Amino acid sequence: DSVDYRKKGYVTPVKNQGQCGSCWAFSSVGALEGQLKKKTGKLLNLSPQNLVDCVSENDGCGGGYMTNAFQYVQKNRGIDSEDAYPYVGQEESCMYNPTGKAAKCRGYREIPEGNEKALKRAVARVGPVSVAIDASLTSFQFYSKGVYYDESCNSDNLNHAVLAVGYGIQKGNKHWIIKNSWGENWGNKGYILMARNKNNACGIANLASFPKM
Ligand SMILES: CC[C@H](NC(=O)c1ccc(OCc2ccccn2)c(C(F)(F)F)c1Cl)C(=O)C(N)=O
Repeated sequence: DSVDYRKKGYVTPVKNQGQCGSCWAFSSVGALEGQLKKKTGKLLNLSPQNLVDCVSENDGCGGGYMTNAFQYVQKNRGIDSEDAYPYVGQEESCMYNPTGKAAKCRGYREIPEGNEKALKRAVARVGPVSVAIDASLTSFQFYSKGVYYDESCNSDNLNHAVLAVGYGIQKGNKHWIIKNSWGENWGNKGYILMARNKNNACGIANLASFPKM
């Protein structure tokens, strides 16, 4: 009925992505970080710069997809830690060094499109899932408290990557616990509670995936 992975050690502190369109990269390492806690008990910050700089299927600071980062981490035979490959908030030449590898992955799985009960099962059974939402409405961006629900939110306008780190219910309203990449000043300490079982509100279950480890 309720899980919150922040209290379980599956979630690293809230990051600020800056003036680079790298939410996909942050969502991607968050999912990876969760599977490393589950698989090995330890986790550390993995490297979003590594992904922006080296995932050429993507547009670097100009945008990208999580599954693509997951494919890269597999074909590359790893991703560096943050400590090895720090975040500069802009693209440069790929400078992946194998000596700083901190995660590998065996592929990924995608949540069946639109299926919120499948996303709850994934979140319960796997852990933090990378998700895509419509994050363009002004009401999203100025969120501070409660459970977000805006019927103008468009499931056919997926534009931003976040990371589902739990689910539950606040004063009667069913929600997802969502982790953003806009600083611990955004939202409620960097997090947003989004509407759950309110018809795939904002597209939350439309392009969701996790890495295999
Ligand atoms: C550039 C800003 C950036 N968004 C993306 O990198 C991005 C762009 C398009 C997009 O999806 C476009 C799409 C999805 C499905 C069908 C057709 N088109 C997706 C996502 F969420 F769906 F995975 C993301 Cl992350 C992000 O929000 C930020 N850094 O702040």
